[PDB]
Amino acid sequence: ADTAKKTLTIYSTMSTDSERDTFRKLAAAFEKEHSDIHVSLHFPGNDYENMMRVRMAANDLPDLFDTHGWGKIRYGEYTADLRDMKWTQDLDPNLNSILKNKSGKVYAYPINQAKDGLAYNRNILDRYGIAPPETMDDFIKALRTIKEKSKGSIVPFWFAGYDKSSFAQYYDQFATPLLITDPAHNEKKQLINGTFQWSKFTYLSEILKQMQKEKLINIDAVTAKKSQLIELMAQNKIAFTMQGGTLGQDVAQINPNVKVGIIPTPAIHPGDDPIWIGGERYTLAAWKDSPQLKEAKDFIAFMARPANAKQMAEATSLPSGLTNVKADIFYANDYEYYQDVKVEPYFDRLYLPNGMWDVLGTVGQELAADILAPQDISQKLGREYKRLREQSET
Ligand SMILES: [Cl-]
Ligand SMILES: [Cl-]
Ligand SMILES: [Cl-]
Ligand SMILES: [Cl-]
Ligand SMILES: [Cl-]
Repeated sequence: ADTAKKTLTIYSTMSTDSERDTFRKLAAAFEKEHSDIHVSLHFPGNDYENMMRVRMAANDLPDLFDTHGWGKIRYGEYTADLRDMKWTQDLDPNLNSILKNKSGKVYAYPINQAKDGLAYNRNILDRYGIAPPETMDDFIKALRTIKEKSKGSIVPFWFAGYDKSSFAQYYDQFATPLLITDPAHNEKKQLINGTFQWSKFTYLSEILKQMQKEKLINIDAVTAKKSQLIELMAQNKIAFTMQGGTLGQDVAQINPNVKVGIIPTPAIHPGDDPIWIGGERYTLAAWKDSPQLKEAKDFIAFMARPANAKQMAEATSLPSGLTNVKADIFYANDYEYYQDVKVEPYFDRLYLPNGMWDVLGTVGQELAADILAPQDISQKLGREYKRLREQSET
């Protein structure tokens, strides 16, 4: 260590080599402009939550940290208000409800943003005359069409069911149109206050069971692995799958003749609009009590400069959080086509106690394996919801 420098500690949930390497390159560029700062960048991976929990309890936070979809709920008491920073004038308005309170606090700087729906093979849908589905009913009808017309040669909706998170993603994304987006058919208040009736969730298990029974998902869903997806998609073997984020670009590298697109998550209730799911992905929040708060803010401002924000966003394959930055990403075409579609945060992060992600994955895998029936799943979910609320409380 150089004792003529002070250390600025930054925690990140970034996972890929492109993300980590680009963040390090930008940290090095920051250091060129600030000869007295050594940036200490940490990527704790699976240990992130445990380490931040202990650091919060110790009142010993990193100077900058990633809130990764939990900005208000988990980090509200520790974050510096960023409302007086210059970059806030360009915050994507789709992020206002997620990264601000109505009373004006800006909780964190969004490096990027997540917008998840369904990924699909454009050519397959054109072969069979299928328009992008905007409702669950139209989605299922498309799956039936693909099964009928392909005579079983194309998987209509593919799951890597070996990994329970594949089913969790299904439940989590579709819980938003089911329970959140429609003012006449939502349960926001009941979810937050513990009175939610899990009988209202059964619909999603019924749909999944319909897809299984009707051979609209892959026959091998219980044993299919994430590592198989790119090759199968590039071989024109899959019509739809839940969005993973880099599928199109990865497939194009192997077979440029296959064009993968994305669409928003279909709506469920009549008259409701399709929705993008995500919002926060990676953020930089400053610890309000950091002795190096000024430097932390200088680093955020540096990251928010358009050339830097574009670079970082592109490494993550997602749009920037700022309107003055147009990251050249693979799905940019589709995000422009769907520019007026709204964004909802991930259901589990806002509406369920911590721990429910794994439970959603569990029950979906047990459904696919014919261990649990839809009615019994909702009862298990309710029990875990109650238990995990009781534990997060006490
Ligand atoms: Cl965390
Ligand atoms: Cl897997
Ligand atoms: Cl994707
Ligand atoms: Cl962008
Ligand atoms: Cl979990």
